[PDB]
Amino acid sequence: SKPMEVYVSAVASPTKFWVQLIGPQSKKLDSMVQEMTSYYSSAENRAKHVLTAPYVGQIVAAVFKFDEKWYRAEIVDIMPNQYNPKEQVIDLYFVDYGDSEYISPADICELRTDFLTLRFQAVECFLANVKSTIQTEPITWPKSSIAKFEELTEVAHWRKLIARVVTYKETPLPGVELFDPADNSELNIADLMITQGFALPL
Repeated sequence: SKPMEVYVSAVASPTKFWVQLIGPQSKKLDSMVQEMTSYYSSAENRAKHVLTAPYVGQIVAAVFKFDEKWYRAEIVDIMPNQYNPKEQVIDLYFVDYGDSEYISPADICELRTDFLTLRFQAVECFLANVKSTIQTEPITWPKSSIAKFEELTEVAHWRKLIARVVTYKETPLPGVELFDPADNSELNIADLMITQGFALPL
């Protein structure tokens, strides 16, 4: 299996997380985020792309106020605002990173068409050859297993990892093996989790 340099950009669980491919793609992403952030920081530019008639599935531009950057995002739900009956709350999937956020429609614009050019950068994966420690079910990962995995991947802190795709599950979802080339271990991330009791094999 060919080693692939990736970042883990977002995590739900060891069996649901997102990677970005390192290379020409990651540099293009960085450039797009800057251009979209410059462009939509202008009230006059936003005025050209007023969000009207939003629908589930629409690809939009949205600012994440806490980092003040503008992102490509997919509307996955349109929900009531419990405090404010004037606005909805929009559930947005951030297509280049993999996190989802609840976002006010005030922070959303229609996406300028040319910003659609770049392939959506976040690739959803599961960690191959592991399962939850908890065998009573419906089961999910213990929060401590999720935190271990976030720590091992150093999610969203630009830690390069070496990925190999080794299986698939129901297009197919890729199951990957992850290795940290900067740690001092020959074990991959699945093995570290199993040997330390945060996951079980099979």
